[PDB]
Amino acid sequence: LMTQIPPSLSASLGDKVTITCQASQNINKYIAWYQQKPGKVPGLLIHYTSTLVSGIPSRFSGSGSGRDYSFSISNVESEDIASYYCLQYDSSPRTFGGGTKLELKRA
Amino acid sequence: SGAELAKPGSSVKISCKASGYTFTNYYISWIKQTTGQGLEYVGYISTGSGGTNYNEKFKGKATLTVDKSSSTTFMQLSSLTPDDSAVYYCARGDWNFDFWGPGTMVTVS
Repeated sequence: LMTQIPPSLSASLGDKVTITCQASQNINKYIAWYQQKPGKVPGLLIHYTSTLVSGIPSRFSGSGSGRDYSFSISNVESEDIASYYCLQYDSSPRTFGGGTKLELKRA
Repeated sequence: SGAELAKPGSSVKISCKASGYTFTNYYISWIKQTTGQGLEYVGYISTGSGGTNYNEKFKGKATLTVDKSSSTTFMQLSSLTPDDSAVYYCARGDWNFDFWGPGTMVTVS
């Protein structure tokens, strides 16, 4: 299964952010990261831990070992608001993390 | 499609029309998102061999299936509970679901 922390993530434009997940068995780098922009279906960002699926800008990167995996956004831009979800594919059935809502800190 | 309002215990068959791709090169999987935004895995079918798997949550009530010929994925929900209320997606599955469903809201009340 999966645990995602933190739940909310206030961040300023330009800032970096990190969202992590932890599994119950070692999942061998088979985890993926989804962005569900508000009012839309989720979309893929990274699969196999760190492999960026095409179209995703390189400000997103993934990493992780054993049971902990992290998504990092180096320079947060406006379009990156919404809820992120990790998901493992180490063993069926595929299980998703509870989600981390990224909100843009503004004036 | 196939969604809508249904009274607890009712049944419903969700569809999912795929295009662009070679249908049988990829597994389709049913994932839902509840009103409180939580995502859940509903089921997994391998369309070429017929094989279906599920969490306990819907075990014995939902039945995933497909038609490699007509390019259709199906979800047949039976004995619906209030907790099945949610948006239902499918998604073409190689190592992930990289596309592709726009949703379809089922509401059990």
